[PDB]
Amino acid sequence: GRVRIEKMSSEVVDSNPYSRLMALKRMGIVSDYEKIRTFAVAIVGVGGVGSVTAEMLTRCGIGKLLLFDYDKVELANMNRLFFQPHQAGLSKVQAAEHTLRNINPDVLFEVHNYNITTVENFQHFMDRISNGGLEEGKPVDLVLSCVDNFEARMTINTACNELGQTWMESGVSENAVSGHIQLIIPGESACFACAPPLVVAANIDEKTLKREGVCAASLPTTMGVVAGILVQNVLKFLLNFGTVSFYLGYNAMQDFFPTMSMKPNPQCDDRNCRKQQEEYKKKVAAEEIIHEDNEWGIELV
Amino acid sequence: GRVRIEKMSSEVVDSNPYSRLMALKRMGIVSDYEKIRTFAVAIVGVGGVGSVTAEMLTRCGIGKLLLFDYDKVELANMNRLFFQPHQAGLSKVQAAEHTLRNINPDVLFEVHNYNITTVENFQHFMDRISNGGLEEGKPVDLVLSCVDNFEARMTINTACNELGQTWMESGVSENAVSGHIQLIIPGESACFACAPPLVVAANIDEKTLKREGVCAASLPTTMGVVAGILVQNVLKFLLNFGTVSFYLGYNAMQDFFPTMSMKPNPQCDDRNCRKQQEEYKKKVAALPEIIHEDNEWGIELV
Amino acid sequence: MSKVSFKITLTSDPRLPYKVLSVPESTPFTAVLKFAAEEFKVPAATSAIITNDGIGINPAQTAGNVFLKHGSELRIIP
Amino acid sequence: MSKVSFKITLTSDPRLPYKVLSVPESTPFTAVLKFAAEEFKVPAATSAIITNDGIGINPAQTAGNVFLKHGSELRIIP
Ligand SMILES: Nc1ncnc2c1ncn2[C@@H]1O[C@H](COP(=O)(O)OP(=O)(O)OP(=O)(O)O)[C@@H](O)[C@H]1O
Ligand SMILES: Nc1ncnc2c1ncn2[C@@H]1O[C@H](COP(=O)(O)OP(=O)(O)OP(=O)(O)O)[C@@H](O)[C@H]1O
Ligand SMILES: [Mg+2]
Ligand SMILES: [Mg+2]
Ligand SMILES: [Mg+2]
Ligand SMILES: [Mg+2]
Ligand SMILES: [Zn+2]
Ligand SMILES: [Zn+2]
Repeated sequence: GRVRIEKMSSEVVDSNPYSRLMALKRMGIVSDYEKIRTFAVAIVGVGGVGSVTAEMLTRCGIGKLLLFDYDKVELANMNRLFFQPHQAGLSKVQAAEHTLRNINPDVLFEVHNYNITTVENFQHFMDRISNGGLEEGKPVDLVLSCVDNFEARMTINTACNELGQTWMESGVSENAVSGHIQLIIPGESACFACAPPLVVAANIDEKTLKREGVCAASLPTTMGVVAGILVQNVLKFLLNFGTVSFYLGYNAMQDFFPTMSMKPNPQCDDRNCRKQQEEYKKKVAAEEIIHEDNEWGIELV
Repeated sequence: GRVRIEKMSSEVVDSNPYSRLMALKRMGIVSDYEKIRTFAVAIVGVGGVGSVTAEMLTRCGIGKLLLFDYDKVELANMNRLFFQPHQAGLSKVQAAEHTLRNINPDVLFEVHNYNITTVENFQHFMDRISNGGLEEGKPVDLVLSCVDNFEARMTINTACNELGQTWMESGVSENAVSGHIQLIIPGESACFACAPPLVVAANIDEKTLKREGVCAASLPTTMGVVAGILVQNVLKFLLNFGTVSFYLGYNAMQDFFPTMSMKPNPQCDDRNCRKQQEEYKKKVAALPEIIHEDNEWGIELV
Repeated sequence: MSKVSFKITLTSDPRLPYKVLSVPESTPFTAVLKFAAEEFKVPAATSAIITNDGIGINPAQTAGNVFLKHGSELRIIP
Repeated sequence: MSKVSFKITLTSDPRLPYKVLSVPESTPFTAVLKFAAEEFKVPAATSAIITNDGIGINPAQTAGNVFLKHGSELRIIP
């Protein structure tokens, strides 16, 4: 079976929501912008980062979004972008789907109001990653992790290592003023298990770190930056332009944005990561400028 | 639905929209977060960057926003954040004020649906910068320029040099993949006239560059990044935390974010800039280890 | 008669590449800015120029006067 | 008994500062990670560690084994 692909127009008129996007051809940045309509992206966590991420992808005209979150909108979330006070009490995925369909009815949505880490849900989650692509039965092009805990990150990690699914992970610090994105191509770059954070490594329940009546700080600025760089990386990856980052940090205090590349641990705790590394190493072993006006005789040494 | 809040509270409950913001005190990032309520910011241009900028400041609980834009929402703007398709045809400032008041009813708004560069409007614009602060008759704490043309930038420049008003300027490139922010403290850092772009310097009417039926490219990603760094700079400036940037660029193609510091031109074309530089140099010449709770393994630092 | 040389660095590229331009001193600096921008493939119209130390330059003056006031080491802000 | 030394660089600071740590070889590397994090004033619990070349390290191993597999030059990712 085929999926139909509709025609995105270049026409520069007030009524064309894709006019300023299709202008990326004319400006020579992206030769085949309309290809965005052919991709499906799964987003786990539609909170601070994930909601803005979903909106940015919706506005770009992504073919399909799959949203996973089990939480509800609260007024305490109103310091972040996207959700509005009248949506308080709704499920994040239902609120998001409604707003996003209004924003761009060309985008397909599939949403799941559940916790991806539990026994009941995990297999459905993996089924949706594998079969929830633009054409049913094909995988999603990318998974984006916008969750706020290591257990959920490890779950996505396990799933993607098993499926050989490329994904990107985002995080924001508890003090609100730093964040990062990372690209995980299982076998090619470090998985989350290759270099676990202290708490995961020391087998400490992350729940034990949470004192009641205290929350993480968050800022709409940091969310916007992190979502922006995440989705920019997504566009660069899917539409093949610019340089894809394997890791990009953000330190708001001093405006430092480090790039890095994390390489797989050959003795990674996740056996599928190890297997993927094996497959990867096997597969590996197998102008002159014109000046229209130069009447003053300037010359380049 | 949200209700007005008189005193900004740290209380970590689901119903407190300031809980995750006030947590910045506890975490020792910003000691006096609540001070945000005491400031007013003027935003010129409520488009791609300006709309998100207004939202971020509204969500933070800024005391007052003044919005200036003369344009209407169009569907062609739907590739960018903030505005929704049903708002097409409304004025950007009216649409924005309505959404933003719903988002945070604590924030005061004053909006102006006019072109700031015209002879009729310019004086009103300056009056509002000077008197449109949180208390009527006091100036705004900051002007943010989120416009898409040099004429409007030069207008804000002229006004701020005259008033001695600190402002920040943002821009995004025509190819959608680069942007920047800049802090202008008249006299202390470069004004827009200190180092004018080619078109301004060559006295070319920028209108002449614009071919009908071609538009600039824009991406919601770039808008989000640029607005995010702009408002981050605003918070750092107003709430005195971290390092304020005088210029911060963004090059999306290669993920390069250059910082710079632009210094005033002593022979700047704008005489008020020159005057401000003079006052500044005068005022300058007249101015006066780690504890580890648990170290049972005897690790030592060389 | 006289020529002046400028070393212009592109501030928007992480490599910070430069171009050295030889300019007849009477050339309006606006034409140098344009030439530099074209060399770096960034839009001429929107580019500005500062000194290596970050001082703003108004390019509506001769190359020669720019050279005398600022030296040869400059940075283009696209 | 025997000690190993690590040079740990903080990747999230533009100055890229480092700390040199002397560690008894039988110390679990998790305790080194913690010590380094505390030194750099970043949260221990959320920090990870990689080699200078970017290889992920699992810190649930002795300092001695980390040293043998990876050398002394490491980078903390807060
Ligand atoms: N196992 C999971 N399955 C699905 N979604 C998850 C899972 N773990 C976390 N998330 C989602 O990640 C989202 C993003 O985190 P974010 O911190 O912005 O929201 P929040 O937790 O509601 O905010 P706050 O931390 O201020 O309470 C949350 O909506 C959360 O429900
Ligand atoms: N002189 C001015 N006075 C008030 N607002 C202005 C002035 N000049 C520009 N602006 C505003 O700056 C805004 C930001 O530009 P942006 O490009 O995002 O919007 P746009 O021009 O409608 O979009 P597009 O360029 O795709 O048509 C516009 O809303 C514009 O009207
Ligand atoms: Mg919640
Ligand atoms: Mg959370
Ligand atoms: Mg318009
Ligand atoms: Mg415009
Ligand atoms: Zn691994
Ligand atoms: Zn000046």
